[PDB]
Amino acid sequence: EAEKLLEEQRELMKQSRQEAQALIENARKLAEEQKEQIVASARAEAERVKETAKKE
Repeated sequence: EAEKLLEEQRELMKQSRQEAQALIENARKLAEEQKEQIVASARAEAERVKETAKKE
């Protein structure tokens, strides 16, 4: 029984490791998207400021 538990634990550990690598990869992707959005938002603000200055 102990030996079986060990095999399952090893398999479980492998699955967990795969998920973690996958989780990290997903986070990297999500983080890139947030940065892109913030950058886009910043660009928009700059554009608005420029337009405002011209109008003034």
